Amino acid sequence: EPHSLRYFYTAVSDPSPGVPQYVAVGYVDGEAFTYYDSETRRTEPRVDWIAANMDQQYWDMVTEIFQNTEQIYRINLDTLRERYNQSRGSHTRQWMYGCDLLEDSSIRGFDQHGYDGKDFLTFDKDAMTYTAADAGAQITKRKWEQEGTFAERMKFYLENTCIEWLRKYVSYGKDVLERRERPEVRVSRMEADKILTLSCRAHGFYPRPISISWLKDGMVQEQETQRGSTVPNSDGTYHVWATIDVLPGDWDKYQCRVEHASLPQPGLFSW
Amino acid sequence: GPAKGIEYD
Amino acid sequence: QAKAAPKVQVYSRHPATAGTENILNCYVEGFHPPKIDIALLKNGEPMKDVKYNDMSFGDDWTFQRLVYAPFTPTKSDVYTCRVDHEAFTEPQSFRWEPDF
Repeated sequence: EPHSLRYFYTAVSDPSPGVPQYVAVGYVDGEAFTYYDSETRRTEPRVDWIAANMDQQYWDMVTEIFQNTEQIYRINLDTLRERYNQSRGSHTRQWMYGCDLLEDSSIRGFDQHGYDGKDFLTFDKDAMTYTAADAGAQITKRKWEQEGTFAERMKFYLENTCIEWLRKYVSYGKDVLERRERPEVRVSRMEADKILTLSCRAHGFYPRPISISWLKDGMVQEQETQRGSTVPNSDGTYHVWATIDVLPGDWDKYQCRVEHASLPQPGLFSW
Repeated sequence: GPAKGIEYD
Repeated sequence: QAKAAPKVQVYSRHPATAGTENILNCYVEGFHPPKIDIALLKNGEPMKDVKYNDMSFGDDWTFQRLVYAPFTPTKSDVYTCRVDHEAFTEPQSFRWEPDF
């Protein structure tokens, strides 16, 4: 029962292959559901359940918000280049925001801005205030918090409008988002010298959370286990690996343990 | 649905 | 700009079997700026029919991208993901370990 709505905006001064001038991607529970960029100038669905529940006026409505924000972010790039006294070139303005709906029905808000790869303004939940990273950011903090109402409008959006959208979205995507797919697990031997490396690979699982560990006669070997980060497949499932080096004559003692929402009991897998 | 009325930096 | 170098994983959609169609994945994360070239190579040559998911980023501002293509691995063929990014001093190649 955790749920999230998130928007990621990336605006560059220097478009490049695969990098339009402005891109806005929306995500529900970590899965893309809407996409906009400055080259198409339209918002496209990225999953079937949003295309089936939204009419034309929804797509027109979010599209004109993205087109307008695109326009504002082109001005931001000029403003910030001059403010930091930079030369024309490669520059990136980024915004990530949205809301979480937690187990206990409490909510959380995210609102953070980056410029040229560094923190610019970060909303701090305890201070109820944007943290400026530098004197450049302080100017914008003043514009938003003191010289106008923007900071309060964002607060309202994050705590109300965003949640209302999230509730709608989870109800249209309930089947896709709460599905389960089992990993195909294989333990492989990798090449090494005087040492036997075992590699446990779990393919195609959903949802994302997983525990993959190595046991020796039933005992976790956390100290000796290296594990990669969880990474996506093209179909919305995930992938992870974990390796351990062992004494060749101990081969029979090791099992890979996979605990996952799709598996009634944790699976044990052997070379 | 995204936030609207975005203010300039 | 805050130049951050990509980290790369190369992996197949399913546990691989020589002669059986599969999907090759190259996941590139942790890079900044967003400009990047990611190529899937069969024996050093760009593969047919490569697709690209939506560039996203994480809360340290660095970007992430999945690149993927159908492939039918054999014992003789060598598959790599080659990443050309300005945080590197040269393009970086990452070999798919078949694990048959």
